Amino acid sequence: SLVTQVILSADDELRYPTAGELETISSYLKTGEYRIRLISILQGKEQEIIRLASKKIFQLHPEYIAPGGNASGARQRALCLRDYGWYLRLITYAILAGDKEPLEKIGIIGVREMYNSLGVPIIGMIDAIKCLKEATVEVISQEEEDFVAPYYDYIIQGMS
Amino acid sequence: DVVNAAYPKNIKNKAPVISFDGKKGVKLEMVTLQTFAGDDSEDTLFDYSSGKFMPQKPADMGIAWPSGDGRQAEMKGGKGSFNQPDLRKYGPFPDFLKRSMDL
Amino acid sequence: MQDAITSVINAADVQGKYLDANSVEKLRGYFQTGELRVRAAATIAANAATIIKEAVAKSLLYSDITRPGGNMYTTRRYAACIRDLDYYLRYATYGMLAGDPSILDERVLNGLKETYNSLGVPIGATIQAIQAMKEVTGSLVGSDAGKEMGLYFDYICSGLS
Amino acid sequence: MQDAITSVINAADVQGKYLDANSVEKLRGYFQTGELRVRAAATIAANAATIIKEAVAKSLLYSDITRPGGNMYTTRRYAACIRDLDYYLRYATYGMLAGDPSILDERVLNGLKETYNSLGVPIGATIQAIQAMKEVTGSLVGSDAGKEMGLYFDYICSGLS
Amino acid sequence: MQDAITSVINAADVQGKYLDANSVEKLRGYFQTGELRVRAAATIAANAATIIKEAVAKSLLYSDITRPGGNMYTTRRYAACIRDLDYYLRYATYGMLAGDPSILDERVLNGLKETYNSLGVPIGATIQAIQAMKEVTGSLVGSDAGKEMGLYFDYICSGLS
Amino acid sequence: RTAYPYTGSGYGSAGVPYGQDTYGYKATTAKSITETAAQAGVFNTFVKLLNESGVEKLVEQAGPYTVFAPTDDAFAALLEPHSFNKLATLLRPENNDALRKVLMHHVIPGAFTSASLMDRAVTVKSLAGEPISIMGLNKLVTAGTAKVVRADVPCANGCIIHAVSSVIIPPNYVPVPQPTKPVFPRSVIAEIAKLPTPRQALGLDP
Amino acid sequence: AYDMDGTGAGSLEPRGIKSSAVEKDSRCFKVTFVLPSQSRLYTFRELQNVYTTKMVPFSSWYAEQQRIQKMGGKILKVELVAGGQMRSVGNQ
Amino acid sequence: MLDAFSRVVVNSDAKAAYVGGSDLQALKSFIADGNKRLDAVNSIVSNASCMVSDAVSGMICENPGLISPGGNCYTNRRMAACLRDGEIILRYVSYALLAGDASVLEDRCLNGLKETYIALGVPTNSSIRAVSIMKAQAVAFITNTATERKMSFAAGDCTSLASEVASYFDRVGAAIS
Amino acid sequence: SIVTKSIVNADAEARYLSPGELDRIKSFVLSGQRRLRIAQTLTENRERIVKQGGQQLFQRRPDVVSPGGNAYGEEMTATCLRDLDYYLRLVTYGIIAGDVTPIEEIGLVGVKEMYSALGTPISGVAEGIRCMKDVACSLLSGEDAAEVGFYFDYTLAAMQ
Amino acid sequence: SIVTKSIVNADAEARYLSPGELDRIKSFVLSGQRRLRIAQTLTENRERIVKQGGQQLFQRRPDVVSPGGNAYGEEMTATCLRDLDYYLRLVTYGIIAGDVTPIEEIGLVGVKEMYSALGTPISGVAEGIRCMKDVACSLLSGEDAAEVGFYFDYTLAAMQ
Ligand SMILES: *C(=C)C1=C(C)[C@@H](Cc2[nH]c(/C=C3N=C(/C=C4\NC(=O)[C@H](C)[C@H]4CC)C(C)=C\3CCC(=O)O)c(CCC(=O)O)c2C)NC1=O
Ligand SMILES: *[C@H](C)[C@H]1/C(=C/C2=NC(=C\c3[nH]c(C[C@H]4NC(=O)C(C=C)=C4C)c(C)c3CCC(=O)O)/C(CCC(=O)O)=C2C)NC(=O)[C@@H]1C
Ligand SMILES: *[C@H](C)[C@H]1/C(=C/C2=NC(=C\c3[nH]c(C[C@H]4NC(=O)C(C=C)=C4C)c(C)c3CCC(=O)O)/C(CCC(=O)O)=C2C)NC(=O)[C@@H]1C
Ligand SMILES: *[C@H](C)[C@H]1/C(=C/C2=NC(=C\c3[nH]c(C[C@H]4NC(=O)C(C=C)=C4C)c(C)c3CCC(=O)O)/C(CCC(=O)O)=C2C)NC(=O)[C@@H]1C
Ligand SMILES: CCC1=C(C)/C(=C/C2=NC(=C\c3[nH]c(/C=C4\NC(=O)[C@H](C)[C@H]4CC)c(C)c3CCC(=O)O)/C(CCC(=O)O)=C2C)NC1=O
Ligand SMILES: CCC1=C(C)/C(=C/C2=NC(=C\c3[nH]c(/C=C4\NC(=O)[C@H](C)[C@H]4CC)c(C)c3CCC(=O)O)/C(CCC(=O)O)=C2C)NC1=O
Ligand SMILES: CCC1=C(C)/C(=C/C2=NC(=C\c3[nH]c(/C=C4\NC(=O)[C@H](C)[C@H]4CC)c(C)c3CCC(=O)O)/C(CCC(=O)O)=C2C)NC1=O
Ligand SMILES: CCC1=C(C)/C(=C/C2=NC(=C\c3[nH]c(/C=C4\NC(=O)[C@H](C)[C@H]4CC)c(C)c3CCC(=O)O)/C(CCC(=O)O)=C2C)NC1=O
Ligand SMILES: CCC1=C(C)/C(=C/C2=NC(=C\c3[nH]c(/C=C4\NC(=O)[C@H](C)[C@H]4CC)c(C)c3CCC(=O)O)/C(CCC(=O)O)=C2C)NC1=O
Repeated sequence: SLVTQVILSADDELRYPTAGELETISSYLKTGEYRIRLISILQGKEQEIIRLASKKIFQLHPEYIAPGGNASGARQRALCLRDYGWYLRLITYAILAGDKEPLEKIGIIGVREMYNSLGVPIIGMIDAIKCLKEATVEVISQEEEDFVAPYYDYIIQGMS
Repeated sequence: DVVNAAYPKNIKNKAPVISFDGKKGVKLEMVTLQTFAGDDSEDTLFDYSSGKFMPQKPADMGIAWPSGDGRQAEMKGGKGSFNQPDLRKYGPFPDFLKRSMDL
Repeated sequence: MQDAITSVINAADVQGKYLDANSVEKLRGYFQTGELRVRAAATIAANAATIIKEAVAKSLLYSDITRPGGNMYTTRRYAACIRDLDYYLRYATYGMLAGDPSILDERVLNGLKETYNSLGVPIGATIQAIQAMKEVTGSLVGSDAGKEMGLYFDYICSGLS
Repeated sequence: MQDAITSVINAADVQGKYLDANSVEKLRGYFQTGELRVRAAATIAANAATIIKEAVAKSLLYSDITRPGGNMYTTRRYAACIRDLDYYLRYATYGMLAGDPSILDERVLNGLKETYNSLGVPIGATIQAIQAMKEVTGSLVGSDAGKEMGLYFDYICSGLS
Repeated sequence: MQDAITSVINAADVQGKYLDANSVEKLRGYFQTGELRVRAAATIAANAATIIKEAVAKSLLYSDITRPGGNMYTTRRYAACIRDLDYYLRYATYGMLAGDPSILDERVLNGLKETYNSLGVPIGATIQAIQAMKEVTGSLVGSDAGKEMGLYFDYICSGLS
Repeated sequence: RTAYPYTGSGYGSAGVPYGQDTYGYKATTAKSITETAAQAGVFNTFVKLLNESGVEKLVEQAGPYTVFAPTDDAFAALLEPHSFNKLATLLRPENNDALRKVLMHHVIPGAFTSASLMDRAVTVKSLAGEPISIMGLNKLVTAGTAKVVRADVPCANGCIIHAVSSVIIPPNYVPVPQPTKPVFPRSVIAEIAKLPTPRQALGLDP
Repeated sequence: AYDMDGTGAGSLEPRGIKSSAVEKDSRCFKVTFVLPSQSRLYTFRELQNVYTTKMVPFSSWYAEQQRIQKMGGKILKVELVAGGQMRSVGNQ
Repeated sequence: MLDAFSRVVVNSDAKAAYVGGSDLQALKSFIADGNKRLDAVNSIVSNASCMVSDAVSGMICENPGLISPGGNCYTNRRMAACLRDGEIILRYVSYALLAGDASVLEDRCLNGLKETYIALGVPTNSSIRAVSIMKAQAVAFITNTATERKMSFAAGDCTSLASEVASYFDRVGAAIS
Repeated sequence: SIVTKSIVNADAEARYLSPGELDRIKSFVLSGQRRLRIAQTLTENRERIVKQGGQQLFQRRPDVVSPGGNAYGEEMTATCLRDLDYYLRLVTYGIIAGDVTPIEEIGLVGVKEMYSALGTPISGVAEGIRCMKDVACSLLSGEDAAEVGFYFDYTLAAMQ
Repeated sequence: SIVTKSIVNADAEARYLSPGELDRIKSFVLSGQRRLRIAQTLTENRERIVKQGGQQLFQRRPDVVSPGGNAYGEEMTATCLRDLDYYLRLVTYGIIAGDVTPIEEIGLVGVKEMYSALGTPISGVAEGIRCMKDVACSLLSGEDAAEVGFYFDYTLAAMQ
């Protein structure tokens, strides 16, 4: 989370948190419930969104769905929606703890070697998350989707 | 249960203790004659403690560190929508490491 | 090294669940006390040297550990104390902000009681110093904030015991 | 760190005697299989990533170690596995060339099972990964070469147990 | 790491009292032998290689630890001995000057017998070597100086046992 | 092929790894003094008396000690008609004062294993402050009036633990008197009459 | 010289590890610990054993023990193998 | 012996004066009658050299088959072991009299004594005679009604300590029956 | 400032700035209007904040101004107030920078070496800044006094 | 002492002691008769060396004893002289050890942390030791006053 980054970043200098950092905790905690209210909106639309993600990741990339591709077959596609479910679940964690570590300690750190040992094309997974961010805009209004927009494209930046 | 309304507050008076003091009268007495008691109960009516008091430690979480990660053992609420099952299951593990899930 | 939000996420995350309404009660509960913890950590940063000076004068510079032969006699040994007490008042401040004592046993408690036994540092006088340091910390930050900062002091005293 | 020739020279030297007929008898036995080991180590170098991808997908790719909570959950933890399995397939290749498993316990086995218990890594799933990795290695190098490369895999599995 | 003066000051300081007549009484006893210890440490520095050459040839030169299979066979293993015996003759010289064997267990004895058991070094042959080395050291420095230097040799032999 | 083989690798090696198990510097596995005794299940009064008396902090320390912890049969053997005179007074709850020295007489600075006492008689003072003579002759060791039962127990900080058959009382230890009555002289004229006058000291009077 | 010259907060050399070690200290511990790197997955360096047991001096045990937990290490056991306790003079 | 009353630790560097986290409430409460208990154990262990020799010779002169050859107390190793075991039993009641509870007696002295005495052929019907003499001996000494020896105690009462120590001796005597 | 060390933090880590870092640069610049008002209050109150600052300092520490004190006489007392004008100026920098980074490398790094080398009691100058803090927070509302006082007590912490 | 650090010097260098080291252990032990006489003079002059030591200390630093000073009242002034009795004792150790090694690890290592943490002016206690030095060197001849004073000024140097 954000307080953890301040306690850590202040701990390697052997000092208490300064004036600016205590702002960064205080301002983060005052915007508390709005992340809490937002994640309940997204949890009610996880079956909403991943159905829309499978819309365009496969019409864009029929290579993976076709016989021979990695996602060919039922059970391969079955977990395919599961990876969207874990990613969307991770983003609800990142939207709450207002930073990137739950998207980075999980999911991002070492993701390429995971997929490369699986056969999933790592470029295709970048479009999958970009597809997932494209899908979240429809079930979300303009007020709060740019609140969740910077959490998506960090994942794309992490995967390249 | 307190079922002794047969025994009031005159239970253990022990009326027949009798001391003759020679050939004269029997000198009857009702001395109560308590036991070698001790009344074995814990957490009595007061505290009886000056502070000298920091005794509290958490329970051992195995190999990780205490309370750091009892995360496998938690009440929790929701699962997700797709969630493919496990199909090999390899034992329930126990503790996760000097480690956490947020690496 | 987890805060209250990290621990809530994790228990959401080790089992793989989403963030359900009952789990958020502590969080909607942690954000409510977010204003109290910063002001508590504010004054403790200001009066760090004053709090440690008050604790040692109130607990142990009054018993023959301070005199020759006691565990705190030489100036190197005395200077190690206020260096040592600074960590307890500092790391307890971190636990008060993070709302989770995971940082204490991660960075303070492990190998601590096993280290004092090596040096021969009296664990009895150490806890009473922290108890006295907990008593002065409730003076500054108030009652409930002292209840919060005090909740991590005895966590150190419990594990260090 | 001794090969078959180093171990033969050591035992013949440790008694202070020359290389008699029995010492050279084993050395001739090692030189006969010298042609087999290089081709075995040849194809294993080529299909290093393919062998590890086959083992994890065949042993622990789908069972619960991978699902949240188990372990390989996080991408750092998953990436540590194929890094970790690479050493077993690599050091086993060294034992197959040297003809002596001394390099394994020298550089792999010592402090290994004591390390996985610290991290909490499941030794049960680890050995089955190496067993599955041993099964695919017999596919590439053939039967007898698989018998040679397989002879050092279970040596790792035995000591790691 | 305390000499006779450091040990006298420590015991007189650990009770918080001054250096009374008994503390200075031992200190005067140490200063009387100050002239003897330097000349003892003088000749031992000169004949360091000669003393070790005399001890090994008199105790364990031709025994079957020297032959193949024995604990001292290879040239690396033989060279480790005279390197190893040099410390015993050297650190014993330090104890003879400091007048206190605290430096031995601080820097030699701790983890020593636990180390030889790891390597498989024979403690039995080690102590005579030191006993034979103690015997030649009494030759050079004289009788009473040999009594002083000899008093720390068997201290090593006792703890190393 | 020689029996006492060795450790190491490469050429000049006997086929045994370094340190017999590939570890040069082995992490220890012993516990400290007081919970090596707690696991033994025989030093129960000893570890409890240490915890109550505050001596247990002293033998927590990392200094190489040679504890002579008596098994509780030794403590159960404190019901001598003789030894009960000089030791029963410590059962009173105010006399923790002497209980620390009497327990501190069982701690010896240094690591004296029984093998290090091959027909050797060496004395030493405790951490209580008074000398004690450890004597090892004919495969039977002694520590004052100990008659050691179990040889040695390896402990954490290179410390040793020997099981003794009795409790060693310090040499110049006098038993604390029982709690008494502060008595005061009833009269004052029975005491002026008890003092010899100067005229008495010179023999001028009877 | 020693690490306690007068340095504390607000002093010219940066606020850092301050050990209570005397002049040329001769006390050293025997420690045991595991310390996972937690940085190999974006650096891709070779791997080294993380379970070590070694003798650290008293002059720099505190810095090392303060750092072993910095990177998530766990300390399994430490002892004071060489040196005395409560010793005023003689740690040098 | 010395765990039977808890003491207080007043000096520093202890870990129990400060981070004791307790005071032992079950054993402070036993110095509330502690001098009367300590006189009672002193009444036993100043006569424990004579109580065991009188009681073992008491069951010899009532059942004379034990010192007959073929009996279980004829040889010198068995006669020395029979005088040792009554002395050990009289010590362990004197622990349990001192500590005020029988929990020391039942595991260190009575746990596995009936299986031992049938594994050695010890007559269990005669050994319960040997503790009933010591049951009758100890209530004479604690109440100061011994015929040949008195001791100068304070002025008071020591019943409900005599019946406390008589409740330990049959607790021995049924654990071997 | 918060802008420069949120950069050099993400600079060292070989990465860009997270939402946690960019939603606070954003949150800080919208805070910039309110910061200049706060610093504008202390800017032309230095006559009272300093002179009343040295007011309570001498009443609480008469030793430093008494004969033998470091700030004794007409000369040193003028410099005695000069340093308070310095530290009051640096607090105006920290309020506008949103951090004690200006106060860090000016007047705080190695401050004990200077004042120890000048013979000045460093505890005495710490008492002076505390007296200025009560005058400063008495000039502002509660929402502002939690900031202007907030930078003084950091200077109090580093100055001892 | 000179014996213990001449050893640990040659200890670290993997060598024995040179003539330069062994002709000084030799030269020091013949000096040992004269050292005990010097320490014997300061041993039973602590009544005058301390009490006259605090004599000039208060006349030169009346602030520390005045109301508000650290050593104010009957209580602190007793402890005010207690520390001088400490440092006078350590100088007797340094004279007999022939070095400030006893004074180094007792009363010098980390001394600024203690006195700063006690609120005591460390410069004030340095003034106290200097006042003791003039009393001590006034009790001995010129050949001795070059030693007894020699250990005080080392304590003066490390105490600031
Ligand atoms: C042989 C057939 C035979 C005996 C031998 C003798 C043994 C015996 N004694 C008792 C009763 C007591 N024994 C006591 C012991 C002692 N009295 C002393 O004064 C000394 C110190 C000590 C002996 C060395 C005591 C105090 C009693 C109680 C009676 C009294 O007040 O003296 C019994 C048991 C009798 C019973 O249970 O009623 C036996 C068997 N008696 C023999 O008949
Ligand atoms: C039966 C249980 C006994 C028994 C009883 C007899 N007692 C006889 C006479 C007697 N008894 C007492 C004691 C008793 N009488 C009292 O007045 C008092 C109290 C003051 C007591 C305790 C006395 C004093 C006497 C008189 C003796 C005398 O004459 O000197 C007795 C004789 C017949 C009778 O008098 O009733 C009997 C049978 N005697 C036994 O043999 C059994 C065991
Ligand atoms: C009981 C079987 C006796 C008896 C006992 C009483 N003793 C009383 C007081 C008392 N007892 C002792 C000795 C005891 N206390 C100790 O600390 C030690 C060991 C060192 C021993 C052996 C002392 C010192 C005292 C106090 C002396 C005094 O104040 O007079 C006592 C009265 C106090 C109470 O009841 O708590 C009693 C009744 N007296 C008897 O008559 C029976 C035979
Ligand atoms: C004498 C009153 C008895 C009797 C005694 C014998 N006991 C023999 C051996 C024995 N006794 C015990 C129990 C004792 N030892 C303990 O450690 C404790 C409690 C802590 C108790 C009560 C044991 C364990 C043993 C066996 C080991 C040993 O020799 O100590 C014994 C020797 C048997 C033989 O050699 O044939 C005898 C004679 N036996 C009797 O007939 C009277 C009634
Ligand atoms: C929390 C972070 C996290 C992730 C993401 C994760 C992924 C993951 N994906 C896998 C497989 C797979 N994943 C895919 C994925 C895809 N095919 C497509 O066309 C798509 C673009 C994509 C899905 C959206 C396929 C086809 C396989 C099966 C490959 C095989 O085994 O043949 C496997 C092997 C076992 C399994 O399916 O559970 C893992 C562990 N583990 C983790 O811990
Ligand atoms: C050359 C000899 C050698 C080996 C073998 C070795 C292992 C080793 N494995 C490690 C971790 C690990 N190892 C695994 C492995 C697994 N998880 C599973 O479920 C499977 C059963 C298994 C894969 C087969 C994981 C997940 C970690 C990360 C643990 C963590 O982050 O807590 C670590 C911690 C540091 C790091 O990876 O950077 C070491 C040192 N080191 C060596 O020097
Ligand atoms: C951040 C978690 C953490 C802690 C707590 C810690 C403690 C720690 N305390 C130490 C010493 C010490 N600690 C004390 C403390 C005390 N003496 C007393 O009488 C009091 C009871 C107590 C003060 C409250 C003393 C006197 C020493 C010096 C011991 C010596 O020189 O032998 C040392 C030895 C090295 C050094 O100080 O440089 C360490 C490593 N290290 C850590 O990483
Ligand atoms: C921006 C950060 C900063 C500071 C703080 C600073 C301080 C500073 N203070 C000085 C002097 C001084 N400072 C004092 C101060 C005091 N006397 C007391 O009694 C009080 C406790 C205290 C003031 C509250 C005195 C008396 C002098 C003159 C000392 C002398 O003449 O020897 C001097 C030397 C003369 C000068 O150039 O002004 C400097 C450089 N410089 C800086 O750049
Ligand atoms: C052997 C090396 C050594 C030293 C030096 C030492 C000092 C020392 N000085 C103390 C107090 C003190 N020291 C002073 C000293 C002074 N007040 C003044 O005005 C003067 C400038 C100065 C004396 C010349 C005062 C006033 C106290 C009590 C402070 C208080 O009560 O808050 C205390 C706390 C109380 C005690 O236990 O005595 C210690 C430990 N300990 C050591 O082991």
